[PDB]
Amino acid sequence: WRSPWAISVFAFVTSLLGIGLLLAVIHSSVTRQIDPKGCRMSYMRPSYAKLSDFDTEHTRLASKYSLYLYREQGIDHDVKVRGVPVLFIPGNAGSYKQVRPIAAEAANYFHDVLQHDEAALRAGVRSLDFFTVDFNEDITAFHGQTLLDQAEYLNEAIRYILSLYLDPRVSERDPDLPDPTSVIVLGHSMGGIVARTMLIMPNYQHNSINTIITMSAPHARPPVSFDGQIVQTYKDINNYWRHAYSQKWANDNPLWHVTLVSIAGGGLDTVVPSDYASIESLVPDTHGFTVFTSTIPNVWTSMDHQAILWCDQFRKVIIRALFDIVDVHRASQTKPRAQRMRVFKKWFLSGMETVAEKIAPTSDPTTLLIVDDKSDSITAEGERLVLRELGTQGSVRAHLMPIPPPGSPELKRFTLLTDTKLDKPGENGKLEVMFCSVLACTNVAPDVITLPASTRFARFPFSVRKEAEIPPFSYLEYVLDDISEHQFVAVIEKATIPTPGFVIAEFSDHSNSHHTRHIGLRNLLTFGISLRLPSNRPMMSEVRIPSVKSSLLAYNLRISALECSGRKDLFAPLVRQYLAEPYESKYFVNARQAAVSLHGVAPYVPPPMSREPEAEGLAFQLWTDPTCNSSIQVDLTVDVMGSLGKLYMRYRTVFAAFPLFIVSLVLRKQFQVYDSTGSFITFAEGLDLSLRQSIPVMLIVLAALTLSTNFHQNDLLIGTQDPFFLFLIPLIGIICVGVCTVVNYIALSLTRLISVVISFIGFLTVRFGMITTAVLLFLVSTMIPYQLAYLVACLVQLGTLVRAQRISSELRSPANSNFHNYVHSIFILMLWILPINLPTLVVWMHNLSVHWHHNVFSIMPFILLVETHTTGQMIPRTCCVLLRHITSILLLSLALYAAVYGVSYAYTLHQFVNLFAFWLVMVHSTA
Ligand SMILES: CCCCCCCC/C=C/CCCCCCCC(=O)O[C@H](COC(=O)CCCCCCCCCCCCCCC)COP(=O)(O)OC[C@H](N)C(=O)O
Ligand SMILES: CCCCCCCC/C=C\CCCCCCCC(=O)O[C@H](COC(=O)CCCCCCCCCCCCCCC)COP(=O)(O)OC[C@H](N)C(=O)O
Ligand SMILES: CC(C)CCC[C@@H](C)[C@H]1CC[C@H]2[C@@H]3CC=C4C[C@@H](OC(=O)CCC(=O)O)CC[C@]4(C)[C@H]3CC[C@]12C
Ligand SMILES: CC(C)CCC[C@@H](C)[C@H]1CC[C@H]2[C@@H]3CC=C4C[C@@H](OC(=O)CCC(=O)O)CC[C@]4(C)[C@H]3CC[C@]12C
Ligand SMILES: CC(C)CCC[C@@H](C)[C@H]1CC[C@H]2[C@@H]3CC=C4C[C@@H](OC(=O)CCC(=O)O)CC[C@]4(C)[C@H]3CC[C@]12C
Repeated sequence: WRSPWAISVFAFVTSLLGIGLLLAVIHSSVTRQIDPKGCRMSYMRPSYAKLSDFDTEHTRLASKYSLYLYREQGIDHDVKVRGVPVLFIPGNAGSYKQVRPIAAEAANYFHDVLQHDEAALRAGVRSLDFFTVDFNEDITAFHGQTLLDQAEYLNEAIRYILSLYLDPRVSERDPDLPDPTSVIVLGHSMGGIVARTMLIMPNYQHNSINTIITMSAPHARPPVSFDGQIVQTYKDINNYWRHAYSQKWANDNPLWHVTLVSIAGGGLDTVVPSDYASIESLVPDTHGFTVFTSTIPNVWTSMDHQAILWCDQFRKVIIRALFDIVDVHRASQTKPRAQRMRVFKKWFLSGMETVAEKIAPTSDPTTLLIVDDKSDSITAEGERLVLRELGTQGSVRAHLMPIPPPGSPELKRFTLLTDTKLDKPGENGKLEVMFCSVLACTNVAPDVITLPASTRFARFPFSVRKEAEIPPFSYLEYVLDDISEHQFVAVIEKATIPTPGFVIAEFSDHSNSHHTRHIGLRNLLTFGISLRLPSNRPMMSEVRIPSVKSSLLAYNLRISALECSGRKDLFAPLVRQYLAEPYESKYFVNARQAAVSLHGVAPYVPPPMSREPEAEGLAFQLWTDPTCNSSIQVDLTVDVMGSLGKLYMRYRTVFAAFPLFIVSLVLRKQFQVYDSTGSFITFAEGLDLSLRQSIPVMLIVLAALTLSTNFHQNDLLIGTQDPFFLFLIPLIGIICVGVCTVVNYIALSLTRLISVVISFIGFLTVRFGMITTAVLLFLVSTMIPYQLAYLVACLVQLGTLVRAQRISSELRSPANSNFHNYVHSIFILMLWILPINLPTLVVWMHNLSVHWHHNVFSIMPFILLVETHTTGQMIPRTCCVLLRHITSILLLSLALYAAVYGVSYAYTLHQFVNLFAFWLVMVHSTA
């Protein structure tokens, strides 16, 4: 007799190391390598007007959903549309009220700044009208039908909206303005998936949507694979986007005038891996980009799932970008696609990305410099301009630096960096940088890169108190080949009183300023990297480590002091960590120590298609005072504990199905021991025996399968075919031996607790004092979602397990120990399909509040086995070798299938365990 409670020293240590690593991964993911939170709360006056003219006549889903139009209180006094239509699709468990901050800032900007502008009104800027959908806090990620129903409802609403702009009592707008044929769709979370689904739906108007701006939307892969329909919808929307853009002829492309910008909140986003927000595999760079929120200028901060919609810093950047893509003189109320893309690139991207277009070199001359005929400001070639303060000469004066000749073999770059705002043409301010050919001068202001302000008192690139926001530094950068036509670069001081300021401008050879360190990941993970930048270094220097591409490894960056002899630094050192492929850039103001966590190659997303030739891996860009005549040292080491929590977000769904592979192997061992020796061993005796051979060999075979134009290559197993991460198979295997052991002990404790309560109550009433199985089966077969029928079965198998345990304690017979063991093993298998089947219960219950074959074949095999155990029968021991073989093969196939296809096709695991349960029913029927 072995108590069901006993554990072997080998299986306890293996189980505790697994529970110990799951507590380390979770802790190091909540505490280590965490980004700073610079999000500032947004304050607004909210009002929503229900558009109830839309009804069951326009869609049968109108009884279920509603459409509301945001009206900011004090700026909006009628439910009348005067501007361009914008729809916010809320995400999973999201409200229509989450549109509160974005709509409010758009209302307050037109009221305070734009209505007064006559050029902006003339060119076609009108207010934006923000419509929002109440999806009754539906959970789209777990029910595929709900996502499709929402897309159909919104395609109708886009038709009903555009119809309110043709109506005089609900429209108040000018009459030369074409009637709107497009709505701008902003989707948070799964609302960016509902937005793309609409374009593939049968009820979609041809040119209804042109611009989709999604916040934290998982475009690459489904967050959860519990629902099959979600897995197929993604395969249809993802395929539609990739086949459309594959088309050579733009006429064939149905998505030519469409633009998708996928914004992501980065690390602080725990609900959706920001790696799944990447559109690189679906949209060409011409038609969209994925930008993290750390690269966005005027934000420079990672945001949590909800913070993306409620930040004050982010609410300002999206409303400014939208009011620069809108034209009421065009049917679709938007600028053409290539213009829409440049506006999104200037407002959301840094400017140092290589997709940006500098327009000022070839821009027409804007100024007439005649005060440079006198030869007083021209300076020596190779002479770097440094203006420690401005206007010490008491007059508007100039400092003119010659553009070197095009004969340069190396690449050479002009870089200017001034804290002071450069002036735009037609304005007067302290500084004006212009490329002047001899006389004709083009202001370079349109091309200014705003960098966070690194000053000795700065800790963060973002400030959560608006009063303390250090005005951003201006930066200019230009490859010489582009600026060669112009002869000089003139920094004109227009200041006339001594004033705080700094302009350091210099032309640097690319070699001297650019460094690449080629060290293997294995060498960098053992020795780190140290790089001394020489004292005679260009103001901007750029180290690139091509090896660091993974999102699973985190490093620490320690930059040396840069103490200056004599005078102090004009600015503190600024580091920009960045990746080319997913537009994730990070800025460390006044760098000393920095945590390098990057969103690079990611476990299960489509393969990165950039195949960039030289720009790959991680690069840090360092800006320091170049007049300090002192060297700086750069150190990059690996963070072992912080890198382990990087695993928690990427594999926070492999515990739905990988813990099933362990159960199948243990059950297989139990069944083969039973058939050979006639004793059905306990789940803990099955783990010790299985952990000695079958769990190790099957973990070695899954590693072998990994090492053995298709965008679904990374969907199986651990998601990566890189030989470096094969260690993830044992970490995912040993965390499961621990979770699959605890669950065994929890089930045993639950059985014991229920037994003692039934005893206590029997004591309570004793001293002081078949039909149900048939009814439940009838109810379970008839009229309920099969997922609830599975949950009641699991409750009837707990009843059999309690009635088996009590008989086993009272008799202590060999065969009564056989049944308690077998029922526990079957109940333990069933408890592991609940993770995949429990979510459809939540949707059914909450959608029934609003009054809203497969249903039989899927639960009957399990309804029969739970009933053939309420009769006390033990599986007949198992033509004999062939029968025991089928049992084994069927339980080994389940283990292998649950490891390979359980992250992407987890829903199928319910229908594989059904097959096994039917096999058990047939084996029961044999004897
Ligand atoms: C032995 C087998 C297992 C036992 C039975 C099964 C128990 C659990 C099974 C799993 C399936 C059901 C639960 C699914 C999780 C739902 C997550 C969720 O809805 O929540 C997000 C976000 O919440 C999270 O990130 C979850 C973190 C805690 C997870 C705890 C899970 C429990 C696991 C431990 C179980 C231990 C069991 C051992 C034995 C008992 C909120 O979306 P939100 O940000 O609001 O809206 C988006 C946004 N505003 C927008 O607008 O779009
Ligand atoms: C194999 C390698 C990869 C797999 C291993 C790990 C994958 C995960 C596997 C399974 C999922 C585990 C279920 C949920 C865990 C994660 C919860 C979590 O991280 O969600 C926090 C909340 O975290 C907590 O508050 C801790 C509680 C977690 C569970 C602790 C017990 C675990 C029980 C396990 C059983 C042990 C029993 C053994 C007995 C000895 C929400 O994001 P939060 O940080 O609060 O946001 C703050 C904000 N955004 C911010 O900016 O900082
Ligand atoms: C249910 C929750 C608390 C999950 C955590 C489970 C384990 C981490 C702990 C709690 C239950 C414990 C077990 C409960 C009962 C037993 C059997 C007990 O001895 C027996 O009754 C069997 C006879 C024998 O040991 O030879 C020895 C300790 C042990 C293995 C305990 C070892 C430590 C265990 C596995
Ligand atoms: C501990 C043992 C018994 C098993 C572990 C349970 C897992 C099945 C749970 C634990 C953590 C859960 C995850 C925690 C949070 C999320 C985010 C959330 O993602 C969504 O699909 C909705 C978010 C959105 O897209 O808006 C809900 C599913 C998911 C992946 C959960 C799926 C189910 C998981 C993997
Ligand atoms: C919410 C989670 C933690 C589940 C725990 C609650 C249920 C699973 C409980 C509620 C009622 C219980 C049932 C109430 C009565 C019985 C009869 C009992 O057997 C008898 O009829 C008496 C004979 C005997 O106990 O020896 C076996 C357990 C069972 C099915 C119980 C199994 C556990 C049940 C379903």
